[PDB]
This record gives sequence, structure tokens and C-alpha cells, in this order.
Amino acid sequence: MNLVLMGLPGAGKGTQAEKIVAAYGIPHISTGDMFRAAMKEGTPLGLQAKQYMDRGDLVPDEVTIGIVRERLSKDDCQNGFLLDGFPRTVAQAEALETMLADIGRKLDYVIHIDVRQDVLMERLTGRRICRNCGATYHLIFHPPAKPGVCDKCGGELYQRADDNEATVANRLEVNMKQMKPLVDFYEQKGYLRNINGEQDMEKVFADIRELLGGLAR
Ligand SMILES: Nc1ncnc2c1ncn2[C@@H]1O[C@H](COP(=O)(O)OP(=O)(O)OP(=O)(O)OP(=O)(O)OP(=O)(O)OC[C@H]2O[C@@H](n3cnc4c(N)ncnc43)[C@H](O)[C@@H]2O)[C@@H](O)[C@H]1O
Ligand SMILES: [Mn+2]
Ligand SMILES: [Zn+2]
Repeated sequence: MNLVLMGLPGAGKGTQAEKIVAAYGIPHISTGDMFRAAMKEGTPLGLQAKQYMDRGDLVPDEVTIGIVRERLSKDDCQNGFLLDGFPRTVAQAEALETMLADIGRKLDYVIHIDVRQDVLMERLTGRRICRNCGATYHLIFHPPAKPGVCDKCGGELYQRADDNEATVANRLEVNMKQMKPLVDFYEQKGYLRNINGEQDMEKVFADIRELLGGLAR
């Protein structure tokens, strides 16, 4: 099962990816997470990606495609995989097609989680993450038991660097211009499936699981 989760910033990609991989046991490949890992390790790519991520811009295609190509060639991707946040430009999508062909694979579905921009704004500015364990909360939609305290480990909650309103507006703008044309690109290939992301988390997952069920049928 080869899947792509596509959505504008804050659509719920990570939230759903976690539920999907827990049910199937396939790897979760997130370009955003890979860039963050490189930043922490202090690698050349991490240092370059930091400047773009801090401003809410997209990391250049050549570099992004390169890290995905290296990740997909590993044996742990034999049973399938879930790409989260890649591709996000037409160039990345064209590259993904041949990258997959070279390893004898084809995408099954490109799941587009659709959410209105005004809602996306709120999804992101109110997000709080635990500094200790990475648990995610939301001040409006899913708050912690006690303010600024993680329910799981007691850790400090904080706001991601790129989640402030000004950076979010740039993120939504650039992703809208670059990612939206992908809806047409994948509709033409027949891989595109739309999911209404403005529903409670379990219902969004149910819609997704219903779609994935057609693969066993
Ligand atoms: N391919 C690429 N090419 C070039 N550059 C790239 C790249 N990929 C990455 N990058 C670079 O790296 C950066 C970061 O990438 P990335 O980390 O991938 O950021 P993103 O795509 O903007 O999206 P988010 O992670 O912020 O949100 P999400 O959709 O996963 O939502 P979540 O599930 O947490 O949910 C968000 C919030 O909403 C809440 N929530 C989720 N679902 C619901 C729901 N149904 N109802 C209510 N609340 C919900 C959650 O609790 C949470 O608080 C990019 O800006 C760019 O610089
Ligand atoms: Mn994410
Ligand atoms: Zn925690």
C-alpha cells in the first residue's frame, strides 16, 4: 500500500498519519519531520532547511526530492509506506512518479484532506506541543487538563516557531500556490481522493479507513 497524504498546513496530516500507521504497520515518511531531525543533528541540510522553515517558505525541490529518494530505497518500505507532506509541488510529484517506477512501485491513493483556510489559521496558531515528549494539544479544539502542562509527562508546552500568525499566513499562501495544482495532477492520474478534514478526528479517520478498505476488496 503506497499512500500520499496531501493537505495545506494544519489540515491534520500528522494526526491522521499516526492513526493510519498504527493500524497497518507501515512507515510514516514526513519531509517536515526529516528536516526537523536534520536541524537538531546540525547537518548541512538541516542548516539550509532551517532558514526556509523559519520563514514558512518551502525548501527547494532538488534537496527535498533527494532526501525522499534516499528514504524510499530502504527495505522497510517493501510492505508499503505513507508519505506525509510530500509531494507539495508539481516538480516533486513528477519526480515521485519516476522514483517509484525505479523501485517497481506505483501510488495507490493520494488522500487530499481539505479544510478551509480560516479554519487552518486557527488549527495552527492554537497548536501547543510538549517540549518533553512531543505530545500535541490545541488550546481551542483539544486543550491539556492543566494550562501549559502536558497530560502525559508533565512537561512544558510551547508553540512551534513557525506557528505564529505571521509565519502561518505565509505558509498558507505558498502551499496554496504550490500544492493546489496537485489536485488536478492526481485527478488526471486517477489517484486523487478527497476527504473532508473539517470533522472530528475519529470521523476523518473513519472516512479514510473506509476508502482504504476498497484496497482489500
Ligand atoms: N515537501 C516539501 N517541500 C518543501 N518544503 C517542505 C516540504 N515538506 C516540508 N517542508 C518544509 O518543512 C516545513 C514544515 O512541514 P510540516 O511539518 O510538514 O508542516 P505542514 O505541512 O505545514 O503541516 P503541519 O505539520 O503544521 O500540520 P499538519 O497537517 O500535520 O497537522 P496536525 O496533524 O498537527 O494538526 C494541526 C493542529 O490541528 C489539530 N487537529 C488535527 N485534526 C483536527 C481535527 N479534525 N479537528 C480539530 N483539530 C484538529 C491538531 O491537534 C493540531 O493542533 C514546511 O513549512 C517547509 O518549510
Ligand atoms: Mn505535520
Ligand atoms: Zn509530554
